[PDB]
Amino acid sequence: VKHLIVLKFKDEITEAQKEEFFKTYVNLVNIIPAMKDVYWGKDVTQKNGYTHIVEVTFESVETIQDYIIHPAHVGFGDVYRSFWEKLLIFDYTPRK
Amino acid sequence: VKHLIVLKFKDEITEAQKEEFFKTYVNLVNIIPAMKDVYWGKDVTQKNGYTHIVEVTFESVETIQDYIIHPAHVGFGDVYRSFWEKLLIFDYTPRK
Ligand SMILES: CCCCCc1cc(O)cc(O)c1C(=O)O
Ligand SMILES: CCCCCc1cc(O)cc(O)c1C(=O)O
Repeated sequence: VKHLIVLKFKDEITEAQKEEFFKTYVNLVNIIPAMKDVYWGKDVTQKNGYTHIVEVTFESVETIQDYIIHPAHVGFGDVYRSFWEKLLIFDYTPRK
Repeated sequence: VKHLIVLKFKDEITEAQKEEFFKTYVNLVNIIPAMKDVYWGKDVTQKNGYTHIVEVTFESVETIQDYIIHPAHVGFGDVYRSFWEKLLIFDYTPRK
């Protein structure tokens, strides 16, 4: 199952801060059992004002809750939630 | 590079139609050289009213244009564009 985050940063957040934000988020994989993998990226096309995408892999929808209530994720939010202006969350199983 | 589509269908579109829509879109990989891979899925969490996600792989941002102007993609849009109510498009390179 993929946990997909689409976000916009507040205008005051700097590039260095954004880098630190994603570095810290990626490193949660090592701390949170339920998180299997993380990739992120910045939209280059600007067709739509979301700018960044994060893809997180889980074994199942069930274990997403394990991540949600994990002190490390709660802690990540407690430190960084002032960074984002808007976000969208999706959970789905990629298929053909 | 990943070409990410987030969409909502119009209310009148049926499940069978949605299945046919994605089946046809997935099969474009065989027709359009620039398209390397496609996955799609339906959001189960409904936390946000986008419902579906499509992930398309390209070799580079440059070749996304090759896809955009390809008669098969233009043709796909010509047949199915009345199906969607809203969509968002992002192009990014997944990284850590
Ligand atoms: C890079 C964004 C990480 C935090 C994203 C987030 C924010 C929030 O306010 C509530 C959530 O359930 C989640 C999530 O499911 O991951
Ligand atoms: C499953 C949605 C396929 C069509 C998505 C689309 C719609 C549109 O109106 C303009 C576009 O440039 C694209 C695209 O880049 O793929």
